Amino acid sequence: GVRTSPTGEKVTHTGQAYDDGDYRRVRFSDRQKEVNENFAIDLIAEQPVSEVGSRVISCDGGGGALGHPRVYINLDKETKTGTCGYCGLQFRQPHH
Amino acid sequence: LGLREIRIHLCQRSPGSQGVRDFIEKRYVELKKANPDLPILIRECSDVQPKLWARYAFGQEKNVSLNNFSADQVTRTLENVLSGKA
Amino acid sequence: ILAAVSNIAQNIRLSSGVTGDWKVMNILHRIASQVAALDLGYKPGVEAIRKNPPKVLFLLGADGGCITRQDLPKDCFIIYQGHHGDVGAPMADVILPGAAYTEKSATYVNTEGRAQQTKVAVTPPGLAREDWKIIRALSEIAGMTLPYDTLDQVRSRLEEVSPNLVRYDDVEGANYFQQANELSKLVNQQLLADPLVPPQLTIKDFYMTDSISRASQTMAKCVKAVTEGI
Amino acid sequence: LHHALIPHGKGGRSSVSGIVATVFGATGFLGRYVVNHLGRMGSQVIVPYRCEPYDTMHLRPMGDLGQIIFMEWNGKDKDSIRKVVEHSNVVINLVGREWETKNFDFEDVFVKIPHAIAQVSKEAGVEKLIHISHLNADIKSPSRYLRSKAVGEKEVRAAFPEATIIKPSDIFGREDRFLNYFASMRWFGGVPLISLGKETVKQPVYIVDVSKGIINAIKDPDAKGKTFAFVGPNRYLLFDLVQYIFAVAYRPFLPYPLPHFAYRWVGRLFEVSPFEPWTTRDKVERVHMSDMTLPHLPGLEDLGIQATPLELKAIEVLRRHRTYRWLTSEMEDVKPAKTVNI
Amino acid sequence: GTSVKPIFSRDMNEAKRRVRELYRAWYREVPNTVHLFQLDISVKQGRDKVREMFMKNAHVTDPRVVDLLVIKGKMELEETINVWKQRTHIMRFFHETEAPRPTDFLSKFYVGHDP
Amino acid sequence: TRPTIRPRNDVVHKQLSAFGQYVAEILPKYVQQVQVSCFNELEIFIHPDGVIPVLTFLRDHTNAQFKSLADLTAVDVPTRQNRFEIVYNLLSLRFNSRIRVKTYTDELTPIESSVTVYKAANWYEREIWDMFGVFFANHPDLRRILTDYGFEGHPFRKDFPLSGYVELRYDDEVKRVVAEPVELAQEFRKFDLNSPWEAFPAYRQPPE
Amino acid sequence: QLIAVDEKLDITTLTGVPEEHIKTRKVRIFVPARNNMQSGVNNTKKWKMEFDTRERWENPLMGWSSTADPLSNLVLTFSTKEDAVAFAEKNGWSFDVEERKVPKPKSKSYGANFSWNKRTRVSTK
Ligand SMILES: NC(=O)C1=CN([C@@H]2O[C@H](COP(=O)(O)OP(=O)(O)OC[C@H]3O[C@@H](n4cnc5c(N)ncnc54)[C@H](OP(=O)(O)O)[C@@H]3O)[C@@H](O)[C@H]2O)C=CC1
Ligand SMILES: [Zn+2]
Repeated sequence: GVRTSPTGEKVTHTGQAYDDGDYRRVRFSDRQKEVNENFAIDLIAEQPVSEVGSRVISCDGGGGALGHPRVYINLDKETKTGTCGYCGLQFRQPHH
Repeated sequence: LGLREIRIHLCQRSPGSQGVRDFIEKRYVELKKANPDLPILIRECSDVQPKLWARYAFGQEKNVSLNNFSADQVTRTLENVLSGKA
Repeated sequence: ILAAVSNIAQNIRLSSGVTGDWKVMNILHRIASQVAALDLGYKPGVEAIRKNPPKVLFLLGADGGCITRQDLPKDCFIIYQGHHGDVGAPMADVILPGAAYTEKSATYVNTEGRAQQTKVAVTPPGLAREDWKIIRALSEIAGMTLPYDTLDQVRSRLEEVSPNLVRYDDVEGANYFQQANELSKLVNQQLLADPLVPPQLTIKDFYMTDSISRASQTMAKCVKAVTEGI
Repeated sequence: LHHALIPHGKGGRSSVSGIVATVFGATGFLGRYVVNHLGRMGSQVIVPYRCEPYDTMHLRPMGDLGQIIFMEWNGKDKDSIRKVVEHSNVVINLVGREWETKNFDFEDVFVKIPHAIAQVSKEAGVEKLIHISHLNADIKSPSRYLRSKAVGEKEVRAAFPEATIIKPSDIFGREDRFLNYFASMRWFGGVPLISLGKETVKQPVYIVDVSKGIINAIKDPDAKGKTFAFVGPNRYLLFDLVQYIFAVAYRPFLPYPLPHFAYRWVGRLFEVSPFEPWTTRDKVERVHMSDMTLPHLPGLEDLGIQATPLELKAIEVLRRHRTYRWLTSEMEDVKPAKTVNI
Repeated sequence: GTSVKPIFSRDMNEAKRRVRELYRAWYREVPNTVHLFQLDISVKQGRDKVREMFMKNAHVTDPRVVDLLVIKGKMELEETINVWKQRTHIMRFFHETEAPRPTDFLSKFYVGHDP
Repeated sequence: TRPTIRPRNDVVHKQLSAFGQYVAEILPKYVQQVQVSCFNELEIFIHPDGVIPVLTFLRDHTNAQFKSLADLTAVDVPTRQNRFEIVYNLLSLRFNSRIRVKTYTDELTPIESSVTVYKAANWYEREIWDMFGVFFANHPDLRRILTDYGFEGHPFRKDFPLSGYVELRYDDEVKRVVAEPVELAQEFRKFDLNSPWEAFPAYRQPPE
Repeated sequence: QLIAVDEKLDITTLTGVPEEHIKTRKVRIFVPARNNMQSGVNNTKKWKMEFDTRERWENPLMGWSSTADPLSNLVLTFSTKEDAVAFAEKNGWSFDVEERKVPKPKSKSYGANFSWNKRTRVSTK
């Protein structure tokens, strides 16, 4: 989800845009600013939380050797989901 | 024109400062009683030399070597500097 | 209070005798620049400014708010030289940007009296300059130029004023306790019937103390955490 | 100071000087030197060009990565002028042409374009504007070139009150049309000089001096609304100047006097060419006119520049015009010409 | 004593005579260099440059260092005579593209962060 | 120990040790030390004054006849009084062997040129003169070989900076390639890689 | 065949270093302190010579860190303090030397954790 600053310049996923008082805008005159519109922070929020009937789950990112190093995520906390430190996938336990 | 500060740099264990040390351990207090508002900064020295610094109006400054001076010579030098001399 | 503590130390010394080189009396400072300023002959406190209000005021990183414009006459030319915009900056007529402790090779004296030197890690932002260089440039502009041009030369002058400021790890000193004790007995100011309460009552008063601390978001987070647990 | 434009570094190629300059007419004789001097410091240079981009490639190596930015523009379209000066704090104007084309006249390049540049710069908030006029610019001058120069000077001053106006005189250099122009007349056998060139006094200035003066005027804080006159250190009669020029190039000097009307007719004949003319009637008028003396205006010495005399830089221009036999002659071999000073 | 080994000279007199012969050679060679490389400088300028280059090392008192400097000067002269150097290498001695770096305190204070 | 460890040859070790015995015995005046490494390489450390004798012996003696000069280089160790360590690698085709002779010098002491012993040294010594600044006495033509004409300094010294002091660019005003003080768009990033735990206890030094 | 030179050794004229990088530079000779994030002490064995930090600015393009100091990455390694001092003296550099710091020997005792009357007894183990 890319937005536009009041200057009229696209704001990157890092949230940077040249100020109205910044001369460096001239490098985009008659040219374009390269902005990627697939914001990873927005794309990972759309992933549903996974409910698993175990206290400890394992995540390798999917794909086996094509993912990330295999890690183990604990699910004792009930007020918060278990997040993978590599992939951003969320895991929890059946509740309520 | 007038005296603003006096600085005595004495070398703590050097023999050449012995007399100066004597002054500090005998006749400094009386001097500070005679001059309640005169800064007299007693500072530590290197292995080099004992000296006495006198500062006057508008940042004029002159020094006197106190090497091997006896306590009487040191107090005479302070009397000369405090008076309108040297 | 200083007279009373010196009297206690005198009683200890004249009762137990001269145990050797023990130096019972101690003063615990909390300001990094206080001991060096005292060594250079500065007058501690701001009593002189209140006694004789000046027309030109040099605020060399002074942000304690001890002197405000109500304490000074009108058309007073206040000059601030520092690195943070804080208590002392908006009241200034001219602001001179200086370097912080991480941006200069500068000397600070310990509460022990030990002199140490910092090193340049980064360079001052924008047009900020080293403080002694600012003062030297100002002296040259005014025509009353100072006799030193490099850092080694200003440190030679510093040695001239107080030689202990160039010995960068030596803490050895000479004890002159009896002279100061004798001199403290002349005046006899009476104590005040007010309990001794430190300004640092709890942990929440510790995080923000100087201009750098007040400008830090981490210290603000720490204060917000210690005021309410959550 | 929009801190991205605070100086940083040692004033080298990779350093930042806080200068963002739009150099109109940067593809000319003076423009290449101005751009080179700007890029040496580490300045952000905007080059507006209308020619083929090939003709700008000699400006590529003059700055660090991203420091020189080329954009197209039209002299008659103010939108392009606005587009190229939006983010600049300095606008240098060097647009000019020694001859009139079918699309642009002297008033178009010396009055209309400078006025449009100044007006757009004032509207866009440009702080510093440097404008280049001629030392001999007069409203009642016999040449259209200088009348247009004077009118443009007035109009630029009206549109941009704080503009710095620089009036040089007969810049000489490797790519000039002053030393090369006189040297190239050897191809006609004789050198036509009106009144044998004894009634005309010239004070030519070096190109590097002009470029350094422009740079110093950019960096000078008190040169806002001042007008400067960049002249050389010596004044010579046209005859002595051309004699010295031919002596440096080791070519036989055969000067003859030509009447003003006939040599004007020759200029009219040469004007007809659809390419860069070899000479024109306006060039005729400007060549046979004495350089003005303006003792009330500041010069190069006010900007810290010491003018370079012709005798130390003539060899670097006129060695190309020598034959093989004289190609290795030294600079100390020409015995400089006579100067009528004071 | 320091027990040091010579290169060519035993004392400063031999080193000085070697310096003098090298200076003679450079002084003789300068006009030929100006003509061959088609330099725009004068012969007097080139001889001033040679003199300045020699005088930069006037403070050396070690005969060994003086001998090594003379050896390096002979290599430079050999490169110049054989036209192994180009015009750029000869003209690098004059620093015509470097703006004058100021020396006084105020100019350094005004320009940058370093002395 | 079998698969992933380099096998040891003790026959060559004993042969090289015996030849070090032989060389050290024949030339006591110059040979200062003889070493044999655990991968069967023989080193002889000699006084500099013996560069020409020892080498000649190793070339001309019937039992040695090291008739090939493989390489001649220098190493800079700034912590030593004699800064530069000169290394000669010789090859004997008759006995199919290799030997190393090392000597030392500093910035001001010259070393006898070995071009008379080995014609191959002519360029090698020049490189040592070019890169390290070691002067070689009695060289037929000693000059720079690898650096640019008029280049000041000797880059292979440890105190010489990686990027040097000057850089070249073409200037249009003077119409030539000129040299200016070096400036970098991006500074070389220095990495502190050494681990705070020692790896090899066999090389531990006295505790100072 | 010796000449017996007297004065101090100085090779500044033979190094090709510009004057501004000799007379204005200040080197530090020191033993680097142990990184407190680790307990190993292998990096506290040798002496080091480094130079004073100079200005670093940011590139107008891409925002990288640009420098103009050629000696900003030069660190030299020495066995003893006097070796580094001699190197600096013969190279014409002004130096500051910091004397080596070593952790003083400490008296440790496991039994002190369980003292009968001293304050040393530990609350938890
Ligand atoms: N004798 C001298 O040289 C001195 C010069 N004068 C003034 O100095 C200025 C620059 O001098 P100089 O460099 O020698 O002149 P040049 O002819 O060499 O170049 C002038 C610049 O102006 C541009 N230009 C010319 N005509 C037009 C146009 N109709 N529309 C848009 N741009 C145009 C040219 O671009 P392009 O190449 O693409 O056509 C060119 O880049 C001029 O204003 C001149 O009048 C001041 C005193 C004398
Ligand atoms: Zn994962």
